Amino acid sequence: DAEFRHDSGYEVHHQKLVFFAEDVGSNKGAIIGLMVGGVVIA
Amino acid sequence: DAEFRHDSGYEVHHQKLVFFAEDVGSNKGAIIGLMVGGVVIA
Amino acid sequence: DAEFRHDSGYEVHHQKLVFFAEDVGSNKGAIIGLMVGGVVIA
Amino acid sequence: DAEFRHDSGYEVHHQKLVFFAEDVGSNKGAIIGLMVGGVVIA
Amino acid sequence: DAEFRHDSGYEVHHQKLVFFAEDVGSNKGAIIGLMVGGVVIA
Amino acid sequence: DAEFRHDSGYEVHHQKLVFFAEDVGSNKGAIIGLMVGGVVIA
Amino acid sequence: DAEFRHDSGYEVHHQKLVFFAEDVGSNKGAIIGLMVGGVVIA
Amino acid sequence: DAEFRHDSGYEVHHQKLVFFAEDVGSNKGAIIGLMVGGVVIA
Repeated sequence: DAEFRHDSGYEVHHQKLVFFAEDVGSNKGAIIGLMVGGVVIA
Repeated sequence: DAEFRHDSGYEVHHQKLVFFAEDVGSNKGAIIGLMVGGVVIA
Repeated sequence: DAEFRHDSGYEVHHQKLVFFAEDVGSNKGAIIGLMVGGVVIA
Repeated sequence: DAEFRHDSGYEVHHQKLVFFAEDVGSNKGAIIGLMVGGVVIA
Repeated sequence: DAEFRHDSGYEVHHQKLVFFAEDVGSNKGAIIGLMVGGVVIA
Repeated sequence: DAEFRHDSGYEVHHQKLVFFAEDVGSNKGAIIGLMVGGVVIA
Repeated sequence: DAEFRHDSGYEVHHQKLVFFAEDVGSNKGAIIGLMVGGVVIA
Repeated sequence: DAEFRHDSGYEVHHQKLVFFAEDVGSNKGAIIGLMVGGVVIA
């Protein structure tokens, strides 16, 4: 099972132009909690 | 199982232009908590 | 299992132009807590 | 298991131009706590 | 706006018994990628 | 805005018993990537 | 804005018993990459 | 803004018993990379 296989990159030609404004994806006054695995117990 | 295999990089030609503004992805007044594995117990 | 294999870097030609503004990804007045493994216990 | 193998660096030709502004990724008035392994216990 | 306020801790009496087996929340052969904020650009 | 305020710790009485087995939250053969803020650019 | 204020520690009485086994949160054969802020650029 | 204020330590009475096994949070055969701020550039 390939399980998510792109297998697509032959003869690739492209170009991109990107202009971003202030605070595009910034975080202010934000609280982020992230936990993976482990044991908290209280 | 390849498990997420790109396998796509033959004859690749491209160019990019990127312009960023202030605070694109910066963090101010933000609290971030991150824990992976381990034991906290109180 | 390759487990996340890029395997894509043949005949690669590219160029990039990057312009960054102030505070692109900087942190001010921010509190970051990070812990991996270990035991805290109170 | 390769476990995160790039295996992609044949015939590589590229060039980059980077311009950075003040405080691109600097930290001011920021408190960072980092601990890996070990035992804190109070 | 309280925004997620517990406000509930008056006259609290309780006790807990916890028994854990091996590999309760451990990670083996696992790849974890985590990124908050910032700019990757390729 | 309190923004996540516990405000609950009056007359608190409790006790806990915790028994842990091997590899409760340990990591073996694991690759963890973590980045907060900053600029990678290739 | 209190921004994560516990404000709960009046008349606190408690006791804990903790028993840990081998490799509770230890790391073997593990690769951990951690970067906060700064500029890598290749 | 208090920004993470405990403000909870009045009339505190407690006791703890901790027993640890071998390799509780030790690291063997592990590679840890940590960088905060600064400029790497290649």
